[PDB]
Amino acid sequence: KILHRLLQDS
Amino acid sequence: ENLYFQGASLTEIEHLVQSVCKSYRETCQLRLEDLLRQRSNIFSREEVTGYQRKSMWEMWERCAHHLTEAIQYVVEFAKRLSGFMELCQNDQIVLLKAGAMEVVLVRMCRAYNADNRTVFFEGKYGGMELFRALGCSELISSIFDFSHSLSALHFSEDEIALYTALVLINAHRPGLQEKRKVEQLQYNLELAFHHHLCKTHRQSILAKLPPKGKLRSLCSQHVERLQIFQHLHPIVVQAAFPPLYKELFSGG
Ligand SMILES: CCS(=O)(=O)c1ccc(CC(=O)Nc2cc(-c3cccnc3OCc3ccccc3)cs2)cc1
Ligand code: NA
Repeated sequence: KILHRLLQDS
Repeated sequence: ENLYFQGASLTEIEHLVQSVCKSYRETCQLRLEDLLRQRSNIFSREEVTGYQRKSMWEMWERCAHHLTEAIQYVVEFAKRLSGFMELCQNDQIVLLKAGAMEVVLVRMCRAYNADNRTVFFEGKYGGMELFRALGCSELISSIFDFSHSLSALHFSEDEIALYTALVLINAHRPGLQEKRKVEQLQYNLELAFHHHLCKTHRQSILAKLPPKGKLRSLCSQHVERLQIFQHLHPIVVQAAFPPLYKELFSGG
């Protein structure tokens, strides 16, 4: 959940 | 997709050195000079006793939160590292799940004072006695010794940048789908670190670097101690541990 979100947040 | 997924020339390896070092300066969390200057700011006997009197669960929550704060900067380092975003989402998650903690432990040596065996924690420098309430003394002393052996190498910021980049891009991590793409990124980052050491007459540190199994032993120790804490206080982990920390070290 969190890791996917961090990687997607540009 | 990315130049470093193929064989790179000398000039491109030179660009990679500069790229890795730029990414690190932008995501190193605290500046080295700030950590060095704050070395005189050490917790008093009263303060150490205050941390030792904290409940186990209280100390576990604070340490997990601070560790999550550092990990977030490592995720930002990976995002800015050449080729990492060109990898698939599975492989990025695999690399960060296995390497984020390892990068934090390498980075931690900057905040470690070899002269008096102290680490920077919540504004001041404290010895390993500060972490006694956690009830994981072996692991705390293992992190202090690891910080000590890295501190003895007198790493430059550029050296930490290139070494940590290599810690993160490991083609041997279980679960990588595009193993060959990672293998090539690792080979170029390897060339970049070794090129910088060659250029700065620092190749003597290669034999002095810790074995890969040492960083793995520290990560395995951390996961094992967390599981012990989890059995004792499961609702503490469930309700007050950071979600990123739980996703990386307990399984979501
Ligand atoms: C890394 C980038 S930096 O800019 O060099 C930098 C930025 C910020 C700080 C301040 C900070 O967060 N201090 C911390 C020290 C420790 C720690 C140290 C030694 C042994 N055990 C530890 O706790 C382990 C533990 C135990 C249980 C759970 C989690 C974790 C954890 S957190 C330092 C350096
Ligand atoms: Na140090």
